Amino acid sequence: MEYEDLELITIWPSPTKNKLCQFIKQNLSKEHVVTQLFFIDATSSFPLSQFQKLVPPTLPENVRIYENIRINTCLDLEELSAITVKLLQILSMNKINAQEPLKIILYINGLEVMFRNSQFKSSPQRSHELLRDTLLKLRVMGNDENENASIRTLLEFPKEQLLDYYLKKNRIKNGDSLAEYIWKYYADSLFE
Amino acid sequence: MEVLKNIRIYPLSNFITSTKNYINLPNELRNLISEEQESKLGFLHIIESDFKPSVALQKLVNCTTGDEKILIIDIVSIWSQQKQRQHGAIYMNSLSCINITGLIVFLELLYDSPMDALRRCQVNFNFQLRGIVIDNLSFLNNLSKFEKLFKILRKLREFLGCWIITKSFPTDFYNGIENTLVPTKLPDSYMKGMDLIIYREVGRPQYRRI
Repeated sequence: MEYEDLELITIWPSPTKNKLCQFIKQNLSKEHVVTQLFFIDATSSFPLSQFQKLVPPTLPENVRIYENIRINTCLDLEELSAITVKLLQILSMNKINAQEPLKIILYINGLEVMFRNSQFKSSPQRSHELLRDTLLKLRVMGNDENENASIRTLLEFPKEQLLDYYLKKNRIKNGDSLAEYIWKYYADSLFE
Repeated sequence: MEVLKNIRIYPLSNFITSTKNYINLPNELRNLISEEQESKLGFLHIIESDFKPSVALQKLVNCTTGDEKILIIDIVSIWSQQKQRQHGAIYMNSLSCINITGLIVFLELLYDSPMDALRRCQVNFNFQLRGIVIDNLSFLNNLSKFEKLFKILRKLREFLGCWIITKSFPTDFYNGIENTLVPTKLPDSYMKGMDLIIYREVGRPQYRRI
């Protein structure tokens, strides 16, 4: 997938480490734009060894790439909300200080974990409301017409959390999983 | 005589002239309301499970001719996507209008000073505002705020003459992730305000009235 073809929020089920590396590589090497990756994860599971094999930091054409990848470990929806605030700050400042194009890829893995933790610390109502507010915010952010700075959001989920998707092709459950809920009510598309 | 003074004789024009716009149902939604009723439709609510607008809903909105425009309050960031924008529409897609508080503030300004409000949507005012669409009400929030929302939309219709179409998700949405929140969950005040409530259920898509 190329940045200019990304939807506001895209679900990516169970990407291989090599395909994720390839995605990062081809998108952050694009010329005449400044592309950044914010990798937000509940586990610190960025595939660093594989990334260094496929994108060696000793090759000059890759230095730029390592400069523009940002790592965060995010344990709950409150922290994700705060990260979203920081990203909005960056974007807003970039647009203001512009009145070169900045392209941000927000990649979130483990969102179902962050949700579960949040709804142990507070009500299901509170966590649904925080999830809602964050995702709707990210969509409006990604939808901004401003050319100088943009954001696109990718959500990684294990494929077992998206059976409703695979069933549509073509079990009893106790409600939707977070991934299915987002697939139905918040994401623009799902990419194999 | 009192009888003479109170005799009222109306020109036929009165019965076919109106300061208000009415919703034109696409054939997907005909055979639900009678003729007269479908000629008097001002508030329509649709309940449907799809995140993106169904075909019926899309056809309800591109009812645009010449200078007419529809204001779409795009809480969901779908209608106003670059690749989805239409000439017959004006869009409100803003961080100040994705919660019911900001929504109500925006509509209140639209009523008070339509120019000031429409400037927020990047709009040239050589257009009649034909309708307002709000998608999706399920993301809002309770009853007092929805009563307020309905009242402001009703005032907007009274003043500007626009029709109103809103959408919500079915009950499934309100069940929440893994049912932890446990045929739509909107206040009966709001719903009682509607002229027509459509429900789209789906192998195939049927549209029933409620």
